Amino acid sequence: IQAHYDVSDDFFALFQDPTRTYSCAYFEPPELTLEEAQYAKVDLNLDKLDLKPGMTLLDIGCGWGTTMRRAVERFDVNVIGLTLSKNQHARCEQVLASIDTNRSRQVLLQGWEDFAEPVDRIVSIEAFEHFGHENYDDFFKRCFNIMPADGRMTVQSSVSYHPYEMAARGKKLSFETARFIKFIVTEIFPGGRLPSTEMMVEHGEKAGFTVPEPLSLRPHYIKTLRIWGDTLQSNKDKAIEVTSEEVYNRYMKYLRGCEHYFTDEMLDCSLVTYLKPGAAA
Ligand SMILES: O=Cc1ccc2cccc(O)c2n1
Ligand SMILES: [Cl-]
Ligand SMILES: [Cl-]
Ligand SMILES: [Cl-]
Repeated sequence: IQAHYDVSDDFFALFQDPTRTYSCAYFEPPELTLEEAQYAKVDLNLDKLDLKPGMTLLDIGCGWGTTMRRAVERFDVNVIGLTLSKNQHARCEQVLASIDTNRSRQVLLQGWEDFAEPVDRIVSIEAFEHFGHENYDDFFKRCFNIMPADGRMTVQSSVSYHPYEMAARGKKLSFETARFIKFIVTEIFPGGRLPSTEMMVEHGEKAGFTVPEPLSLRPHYIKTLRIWGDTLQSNKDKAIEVTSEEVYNRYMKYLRGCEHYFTDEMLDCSLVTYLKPGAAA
């Protein structure tokens, strides 16, 4: 049933930047191109992890390998990537083999559940919404236990508010936003579940992590979703013939919809840092 919502990588290519990054860009400075801003977002994440030469970085949901490659090139670190996409696995192996380094580069076709190797630092960019509510305790325990005393993790995730907080903005918008979230979790990311920032923070604390004030990327996702929407819209004919009018309509609704609800502050995007007790000052 969810398989009906499986879409070819070719489609995403028609609205994403050349890196094919499927997550919030970081427009600092404001007038970066989408491509440059996707690199700036990778740097935002990596710059919080206190990476030193010879450390191993684990990337949970390593995508097309852009984060891992930047990490090797900027920080001279070993990398391990986890992905569930064969196509992403293939791309990543070739991206990493392409790098002129002596550092260990490994990509694994598996989830974090199956990963139990010591690593120094963890990065996870918009993979966490594709886990499940009941999995969050196990995820933070795993991350805590596989890292040394000075371990750090960043998790970037799209975020909803608890029904109670949404009701604070009036019942009309709340029920309306609840149904749009349902649509995303059914047809865009089937079986997904949007966490709250509060959940991301408190599950981290329960596992023993120090969690500073999460960074909001709301304004950067608005700009990202606007460019994605405009780009998909300009490639409508091309997009339709690669999939269907059904799929184009679905994704235009997704992109225009998120832009709207991010603007109305019924959705957020959180970059949460998790510091182990022995993390550097
Ligand atoms: O060969 C096709 C292909 C597949 C994945 C990609 C990811 C990022 C950039 C690219 O050009 C890609 N090209
Ligand atoms: Cl899909
Ligand atoms: Cl994709
Ligand atoms: Cl464990």
